[PDB]
Amino acid sequence: SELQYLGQIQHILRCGVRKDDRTGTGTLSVFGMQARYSLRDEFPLLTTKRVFWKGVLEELLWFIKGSTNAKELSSKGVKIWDANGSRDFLDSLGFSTREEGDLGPVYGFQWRHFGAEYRDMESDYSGQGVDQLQRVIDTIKTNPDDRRIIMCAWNPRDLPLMALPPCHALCQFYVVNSELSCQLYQRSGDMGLGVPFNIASYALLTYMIAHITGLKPGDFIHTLGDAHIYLNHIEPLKIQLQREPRPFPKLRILRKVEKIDDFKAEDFQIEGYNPHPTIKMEMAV
Amino acid sequence: SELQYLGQIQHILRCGVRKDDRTGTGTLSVFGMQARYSLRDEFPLLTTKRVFWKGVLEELLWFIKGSTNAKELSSKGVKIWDANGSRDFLDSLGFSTREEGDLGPVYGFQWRHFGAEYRDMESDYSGQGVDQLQRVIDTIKTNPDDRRIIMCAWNPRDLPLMALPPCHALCQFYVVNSELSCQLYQRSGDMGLGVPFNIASYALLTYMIAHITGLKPGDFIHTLGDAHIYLNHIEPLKIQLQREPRPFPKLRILRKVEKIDDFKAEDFQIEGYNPHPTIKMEMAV
Ligand SMILES: Nc1nc2[nH]cc(Cc3ccc(C(=O)N[C@H](CCC(=O)O)C(=O)O)cc3)c2c(=O)[nH]1
Ligand SMILES: Nc1nc2[nH]cc(Cc3ccc(C(=O)N[C@H](CCC(=O)O)C(=O)O)cc3)c2c(=O)[nH]1
Ligand SMILES: O=c1ccn([C@H]2C[C@H](O)[C@@H](COP(=O)(O)O)O2)c(=O)[nH]1
Ligand SMILES: O=c1ccn([C@H]2C[C@H](O)[C@@H](COP(=O)(O)O)O2)c(=O)[nH]1
Repeated sequence: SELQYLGQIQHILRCGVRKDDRTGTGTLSVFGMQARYSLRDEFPLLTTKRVFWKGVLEELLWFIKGSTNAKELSSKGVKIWDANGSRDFLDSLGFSTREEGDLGPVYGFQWRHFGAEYRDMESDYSGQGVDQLQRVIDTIKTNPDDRRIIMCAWNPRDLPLMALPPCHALCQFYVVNSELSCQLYQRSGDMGLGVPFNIASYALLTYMIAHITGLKPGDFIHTLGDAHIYLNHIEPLKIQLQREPRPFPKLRILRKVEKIDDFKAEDFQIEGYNPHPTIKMEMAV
Repeated sequence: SELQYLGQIQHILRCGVRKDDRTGTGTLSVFGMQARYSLRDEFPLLTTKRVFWKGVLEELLWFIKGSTNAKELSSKGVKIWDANGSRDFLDSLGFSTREEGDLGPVYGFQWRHFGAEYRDMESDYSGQGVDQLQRVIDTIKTNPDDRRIIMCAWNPRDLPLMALPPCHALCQFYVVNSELSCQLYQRSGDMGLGVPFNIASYALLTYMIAHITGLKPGDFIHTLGDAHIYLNHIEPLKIQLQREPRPFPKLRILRKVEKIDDFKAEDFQIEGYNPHPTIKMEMAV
C-alpha cells in the first residue's frame, strides 16, 4: 500500500506542472489527489526511507497537550518547529513581540481551544474555546454513526497570528463495523519531506483514538490540495523511487489508557520497522 | 615505556619536516616509527598528561558493539566524534542525505561486518559481512600459532562513504608462551591528541581479548605511518616534554566475562593512575 505514495511521487514528476511558491525554491505541483492507507494490523510508516518516528510521536503528544511553545517540543529532541519559531523567521512576518517559540495559535491550540482569544504561548486556556479533540472522542463513544465527527484547525480569525497556517487543516472520523477510519484534508503537501511525516502522524492519531473508544483502526484516507515536489528534492526522491518497499511495521499499545491526555511516549512501540536508509531533504523556509 | 612516546615527540620536534595537511593547520611530520609498550602488570595510560580514560573505555565498547552512530557515543559523555559527525562536516563531503552523526562504515562497522553493504547507522547488520573481531578470538583459541590473526578496517570499497577513513587501519595479534601481543599500524598519528588515546585504546582491547582467551597481555607494538605534530600543538607538547613520567597504572577486570560483547563499562577499573594536569590541545578535523 506504500506504492500509493510512490505513485503520487511518480505522477508529479511525470505530469506535474512547474509552479512558483512563497519560498525562494521551486515546485512541480498537482492539485487534488487521494490515497488510502490501511491501518488494519499494520502501521503506514514508510519503508522506502526511514521516517522520524520519535518526531511523529513527540509532536502529536505536543499537539494533544495543547502547547504552542516550540521550546516545549524542542526539549524532547524534535526541533522541526524551531525554524518557524525563530526570531529570523518570526520578525520577517511582523511577529516582533514573541518570546521564544511563539508559533501563535497553531495545531495544538486549535485542537483544544478553538475560538478562544490567544494571548501568548504560556497563558492558560483551560475551559476556553471548543475542545474539538475531546468532543470527537465523546461523539464516537455515544453516536458513532454521526457524520459530523470533525476536528478542524483552519481558523481564519487566528490565521494572521500563526507563524505558518495549518497544512493539515481538517480531518474527519468515521465508524462502521467497530472500525475507526480517518480522512485528512491537507491543503499543502510537501511530498518529499512533510507528507510521510503527516501520514504517520494522523495514522498514530487514529490508533490512539481507537484505543480509547475501544475500536479497531480501519483506513486512513490522505486527501491533498496542492501536492508539490520541491525542485531540490528531485534527485533524493528519484533515489527513493528506485527502492523496493518492504512490509509495513506494526504499532503496539503497551497499556490500557482511559483518557487522551494520559498517553506517554513509553506507551507506544513500533515492532518490525526495517526501512531503507534515511534521505535527508532540505526544508524550504 | 612512556619515555618512548616522549622520545617520539622529541624526535619529531627536532628532526621532523614541515608539511601541509587536509585541515590546513600544518604539521611537523615523520614517516615510519615503531614503539613497544609492555602490557605485563602495567597499562599504557600516559601520565605526562591526563588521558580521557572514559572516552577510551566507551569508544572501544562502541567499536565492539559495531555502532557507527556518533550520537550513541555522545549520549555516553564522549563527544570525540561529534565534530566529524556534524551537519556542517557531513555536507562538506557530499553526504547531504545522511542523518546528523552518521559516520558511515567506520571502525565499528568493519570490525563486525566487513564487506557488508552499509545502509545507515540504524540498520541491522547481524549476520552480514565478516566478523573479524570474533574470528580473531576464535583463531587465538584454536590456532594460536597462526600468523594471520588480523583485523583490518581499511576498506577501499567502503572508503568514499566514511566521514573519516580509519587511522588505526590494521592490527595484528600474536601468541607465544601464553602471551597475547598486538601490533597496530596507524597510517596517521596525531601525536599530541590521538596517539596517546590510541595507545590506551588498543592496549585495552588486548587486555579484553586476552581475558576471553585465557592469555596474559604481552606487548603492544605501536607502528606509525604519518606521525605528525600539529603547529598549534608545539608549545603544549614542549610543556609536556619537561614533565617527568610517573609509573603506569594497572588494569583490573572485576568479573570473568566469556564473550567480547558482554563487556560493560563497569567491569574495568584503572588502579593507580596519577597523571599530570590536563593539557588541552585543539583538534584539527
Ligand atoms: N517546506 C516545508 N516547510 C515545513 N515547515 C514545517 C513543516 C513540517 C515538517 C517539518 C520538518 C520535518 C522534518 O524535519 N522531518 C524529518 C522526518 C520527516 C520524514 O521522514 O518524512 C525529520 O525530522 O528528520 C517534518 C515535517 C514543513 C514541511 O514539511 N515542509
Ligand atoms: N585531528 C584529529 N581528528 C580526529 N578525528 C577523530 C579523532 C579521534 C579522536 C578525537 C578526539 C580525541 C580527543 O579529544 N581526545 C582527548 C582525550 C585524550 C587526552 O586527553 O589526551 C579529549 O577528550 O580531550 C581523541 C581522539 C581525531 C584525532 O585524534 N585527531
Ligand atoms: O504538516 C505539514 C506542515 C507543512 N508542510 C509544508 C507544505 C508547504 O510546502 C510548507 C508550508 O508552506 P505553504 O503551503 O503554507 O506556503 O510546509 C507539509 O507538507 N506538512
Ligand atoms: O584514532 C585516531 C583518529 C584520528 N587521528 C588523527 C590523525 C590526523 O591528524 C587526523 C585526520 O586524519 P587524516 O585523514 O588527515 O590522515 O586524525 C588519530 O591520530 N587517531
